[PDB]
Amino acid sequence: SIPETQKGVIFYESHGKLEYKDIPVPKPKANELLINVKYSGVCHTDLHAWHGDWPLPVKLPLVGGHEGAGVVVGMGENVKGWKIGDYAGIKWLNGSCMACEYCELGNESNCPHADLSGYTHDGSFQQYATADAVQAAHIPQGTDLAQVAPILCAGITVYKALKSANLMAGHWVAISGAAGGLGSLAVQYAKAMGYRVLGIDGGEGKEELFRSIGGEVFIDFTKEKDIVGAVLKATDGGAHGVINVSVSEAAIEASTRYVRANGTTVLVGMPAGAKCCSDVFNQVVKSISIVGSYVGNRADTREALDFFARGLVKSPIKVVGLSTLPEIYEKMEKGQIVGRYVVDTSK
Amino acid sequence: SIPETQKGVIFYESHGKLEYKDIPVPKPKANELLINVKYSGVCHTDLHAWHGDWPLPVKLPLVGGHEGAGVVVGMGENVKGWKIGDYAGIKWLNGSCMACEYCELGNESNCPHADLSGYTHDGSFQQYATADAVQAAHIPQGTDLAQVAPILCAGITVYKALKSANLMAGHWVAISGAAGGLGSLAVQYAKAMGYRVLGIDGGEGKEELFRSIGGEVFIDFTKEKDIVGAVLKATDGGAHGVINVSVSEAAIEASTRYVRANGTTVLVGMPAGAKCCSDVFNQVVKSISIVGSYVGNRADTREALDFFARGLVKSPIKVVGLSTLPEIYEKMEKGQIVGRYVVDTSK
Amino acid sequence: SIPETQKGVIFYESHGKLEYKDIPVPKPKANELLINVKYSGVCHTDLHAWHGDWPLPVKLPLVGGHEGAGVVVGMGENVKGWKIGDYAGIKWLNGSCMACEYCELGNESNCPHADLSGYTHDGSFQQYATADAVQAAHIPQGTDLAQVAPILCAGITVYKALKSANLMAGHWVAISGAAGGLGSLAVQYAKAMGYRVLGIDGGEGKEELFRSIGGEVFIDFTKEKDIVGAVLKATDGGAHGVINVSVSEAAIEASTRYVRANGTTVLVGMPAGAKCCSDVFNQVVKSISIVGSYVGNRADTREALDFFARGLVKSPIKVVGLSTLPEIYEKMEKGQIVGRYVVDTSK
Amino acid sequence: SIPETQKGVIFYESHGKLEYKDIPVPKPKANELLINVKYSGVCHTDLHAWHGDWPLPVKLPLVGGHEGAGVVVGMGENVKGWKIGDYAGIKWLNGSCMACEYCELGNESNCPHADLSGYTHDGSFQQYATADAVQAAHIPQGTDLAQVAPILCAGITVYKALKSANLMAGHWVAISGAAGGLGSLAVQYAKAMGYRVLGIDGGEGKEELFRSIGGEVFIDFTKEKDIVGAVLKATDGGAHGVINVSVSEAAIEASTRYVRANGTTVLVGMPAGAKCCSDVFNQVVKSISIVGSYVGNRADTREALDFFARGLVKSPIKVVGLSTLPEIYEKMEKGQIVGRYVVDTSK
Ligand SMILES: [Zn+2]
Ligand SMILES: [Zn+2]
Ligand SMILES: [Zn+2]
Ligand SMILES: [Zn+2]
Ligand SMILES: [Zn+2]
Ligand SMILES: [Zn+2]
Repeated sequence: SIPETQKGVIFYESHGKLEYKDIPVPKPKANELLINVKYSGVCHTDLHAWHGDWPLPVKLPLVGGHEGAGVVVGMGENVKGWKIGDYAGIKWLNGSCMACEYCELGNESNCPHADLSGYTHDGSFQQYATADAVQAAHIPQGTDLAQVAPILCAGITVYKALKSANLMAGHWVAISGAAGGLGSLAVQYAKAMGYRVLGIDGGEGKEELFRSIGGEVFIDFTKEKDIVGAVLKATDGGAHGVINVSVSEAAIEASTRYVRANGTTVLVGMPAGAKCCSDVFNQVVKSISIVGSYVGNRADTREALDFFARGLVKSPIKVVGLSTLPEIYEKMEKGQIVGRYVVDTSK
Repeated sequence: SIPETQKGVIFYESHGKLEYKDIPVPKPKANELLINVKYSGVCHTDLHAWHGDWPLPVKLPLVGGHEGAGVVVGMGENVKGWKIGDYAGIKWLNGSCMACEYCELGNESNCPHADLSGYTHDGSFQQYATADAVQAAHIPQGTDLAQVAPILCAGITVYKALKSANLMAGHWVAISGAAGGLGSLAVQYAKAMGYRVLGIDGGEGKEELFRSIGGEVFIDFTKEKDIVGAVLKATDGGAHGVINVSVSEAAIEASTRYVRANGTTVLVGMPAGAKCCSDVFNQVVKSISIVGSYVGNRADTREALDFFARGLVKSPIKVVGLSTLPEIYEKMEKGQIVGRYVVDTSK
Repeated sequence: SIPETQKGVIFYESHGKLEYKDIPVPKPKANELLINVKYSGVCHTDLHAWHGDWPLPVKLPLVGGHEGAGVVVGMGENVKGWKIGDYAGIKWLNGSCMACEYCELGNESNCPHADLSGYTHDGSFQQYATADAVQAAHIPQGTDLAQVAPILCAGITVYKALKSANLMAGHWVAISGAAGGLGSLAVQYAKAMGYRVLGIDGGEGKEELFRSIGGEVFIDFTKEKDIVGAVLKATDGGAHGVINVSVSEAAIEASTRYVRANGTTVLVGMPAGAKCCSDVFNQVVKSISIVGSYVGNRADTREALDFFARGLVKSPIKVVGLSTLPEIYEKMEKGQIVGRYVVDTSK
Repeated sequence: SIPETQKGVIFYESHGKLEYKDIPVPKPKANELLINVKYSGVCHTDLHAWHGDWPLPVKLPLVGGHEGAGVVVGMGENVKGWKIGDYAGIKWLNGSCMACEYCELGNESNCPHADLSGYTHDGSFQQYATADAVQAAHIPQGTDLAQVAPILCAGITVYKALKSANLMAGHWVAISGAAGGLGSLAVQYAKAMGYRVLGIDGGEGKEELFRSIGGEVFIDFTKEKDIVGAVLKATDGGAHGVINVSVSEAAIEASTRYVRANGTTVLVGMPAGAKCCSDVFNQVVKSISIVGSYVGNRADTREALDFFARGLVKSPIKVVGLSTLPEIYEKMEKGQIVGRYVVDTSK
């Protein structure tokens, strides 16, 4: 049943030729589950790990991927509440040390010794992948594993970002880039949380897509010359919360300007080198808070997946084979491929 | 009893010669109290009201001052819970429209129609001053009105700033400029709130004054070349909260680095023209929050004054007459003022 | 325009014959608005003000009523933020000091000197009624004043009760009596706040009504012998929050039993003489919290009325004349009334 | 060297003769540490496990004890974050599956398969004991293990109870039985958290011990006939929070009566069979919250032990050998035990 040989995309040298070759199957540890990855999502963090732009050293050779869904085919001799046949989801944090204030408090991502999938630990761009049982996401049975793969990163991130914004039901939330990949999920989650969504995006068929994902007010920045004034007129003042999915510095400056007094601006994107240069006087007088948000925790994962199971959050995805992931990586480096890409590891 | 003539410092033109001449005494309105200011504090905000640097227009001619304590000598025909002989304190916010969204949630400072003392309303650099009965602070009886004058602005500000850091008892709080005017009150309030104080100031007799105000760890920035390392070694892996009383850009830039993961940095000073240009990657990964803090509300006033009454907060002040304020303003513009200054309106 | 004679229901003696006679019109004070009540809601609290069951003494002769909507026809010489022609709503709290320790934190309903409508102050079972301008609710223009009258008490109460349960979006909330007058509004508000509603009521056409207002699971207590088991099975162990709109002791006991561990049970009804005798062991081991909720504050009023304006909360109610209120009171004392009753002060 | 034989107090039958005989030494599992218990605290929960009064079944034969401190002499092949020679503390909750609703949110005490020390798992009333490495408390090096043993249960309980009252620094906290074993630690922790302590205990030399622990006001219930009036006069009203360390019903009733409006009453004691029969009208009108608190989590343990290390919490204890525990149990059943008892496992 469990084979000795599998196949996956592995890069031996940083910024080398990503190769799809036969690799040895991993053996699970005492606290690890062996998961047969069925579908894996492709993210820009994968391109980052391939280049080596982030400060942490990358274990080489390594198979990338940090959003993979599959079936628990193997289990360690210490795993507690898992069974063979259960749906498991590999996330960015592939485990950490359960003995420090950070982890004990729930922020196990800020653990000094944290394992990351597709960076420090072999990821989900293969057929069989191992994962820490405690950090593995419990995907409900009867769910399409191709549609839940995109929510294993984007979904949890946007959900935790709204929780960090600290809004009440009936409050206005401005989402920059609301008709994009991370923006659409944000709009849906905010609508399911009881917030009034205001979307600022510009393009063809973007307004329609926003209104078809439960959109309230859409600001087209291509047809609007002043975005701050528009947001301040549509929300009887500023928006109580502003989720910044746009990495542009100009966008974040406008975000600090069109936020409501005593409001929160949440930063999600991480373009290494960017600076949120804003007027301190404005923030101090209007008592504005700028919060940075990273990956979500175990509880956040559970809650976001529950919304997906209820059927309030959806992601239109395009499924391709694992044998074509090299060319997908090249198009991702060229910045041309559009849409959430999910890779079938079977073919 | 209530005279018809009084004396105060009034400036007819912006940036003109401050004069000490006899002016008509104010008559109370329906919801206003007539207070006989006994002692008034001099702040750097008065120099700003004199120059016209801030954006709001100033009412001329006007008597400045926003921190004044005295006895209620007269009240209007609507004042509800005040009596003749009670001690009252005039603050920055001298009233607001109690009918809107902000004035109802407690943030009555963000009210569209707010009256500010020494800017839009006649202040307390006068013997008799009027104030809204709802925004006036209730100072307990038997208190020195000369020692409670400095706590009517600095005190409330630092207290709300330490309440905006979301800290728990036993947590580390770093205060930049801990041996200054605002920094000292901050240290005392944080010690009375159950926080471990770490002070970063440099000078002669500053370490001693910090250890004398219940200080726990002091970093001399004049004898230390790396402040971030020092803080991350003393406050274990960073300070849970950082109160920035220093207006220097370099200071706030270093503040965002010696903060613990998931911590908050509070901005109190407002040097119009300054910018907190920091790395976005760091804030998003460590999940740091930058919050701006302004003047406190009525509840905050009541709590801070209660600490002062218990006797856990003290301010060494120097008393001078009101006939000499015209020259104190010039020393304040030259930037030669060092300690807190309180003015006696009697002489 | 403002007449000298009006008509209203007044009772000279406690438990006397309610009469509909011509009474002098009230003259506004300095901080009070003169509202021409157009529609007024009848509550069970009016029967209590008529009997004298509650502990506070009633001002006689008095015109009852605490939920009335109308137009501002006159205002005092201190009112700030109101205009002639604006829609105003009289609530239970109709006066405060607004300068104490409970009036400065928002809990102005616990103020030592609080004025209550229909108890200590003349209420809204009158054509012209006066009210404090700071506590009066701002009803948006273009709204049916007959449908917003029931939401000026029931609505705010249920909303604050759902905000006191400390629930998150996607959490389970059990409402006892979900097909009643205070239960239906609760279901609607909880659905608009993002909570999953579970209703426990028994009768004919109640399950259907629950499915029309937006309820998820319905437990018929007449067809179910074990309600605790049913709730623990419909949810994944119990309901995160339980709103008790039923005044029965048995119901509140079963409520403490079918709550999730670390959950909150909110008490809204007040049958003087009732008791929640529950096992202390259970509450201490499962860390359950029993919170009591009273009338809402000004912020809560605004938020609840905003939901009503968006159109997510509705109340099926009729409109009987004020000349027939003397008989509605008798039907209310007999306990034979169905639905929410609204009285037209014009007829 | 780890021996093969040890000595401990084991009871084969429920309510049988506790014996001190040589028993086999436990072998650690994959995620468990082998601790050489040096000092162990005796609680009333041990007498409960001996009688079988609580509902859960006990694992016989069993060695009781839930508060034991010692050195890690052996660890499993999965333990991650511990070293040989580190000080470890065994608590009530040993270890549970970190995979459900209770573990992931921090409430790992409400887990379906939770292991309890001295009830379901062998406790610390022996020489060598095993414990889950994730639930074991990290005691700092250089600490007296005899003084930190009493703070491994009582301390954490009182700390979490004072954190469940939602109190601010400068607020009043009433502790019933402030001069007892669980009351003294409560007073000390509340003084270190910045709260004003009001103690209600009656006896000889109790007022002095309270004023020496850090208590502000003391109410002698033996010399006072009305306790509610006294607590309402000493706290300008009522206490913002009330920690009930007394198990009597009269005390808890008077507790709901002398709490401030919008305050919280925390229940810590668990006399199976008691009831807080209380008036519901009062709780609903004053918006009072009755919260139940159980054992603390990993984060709470860390924080409480940090206070003990700073030196702000102290417990006067009496050390006795383990060969005499068979008689201490009988004194505890007679209810004549005075002070906190700590047993030396060496003798
Ligand atoms: Zn990703
Ligand atoms: Zn760790
Ligand atoms: Zn100032
Ligand atoms: Zn306002
Ligand atoms: Zn009512
Ligand atoms: Zn114990």
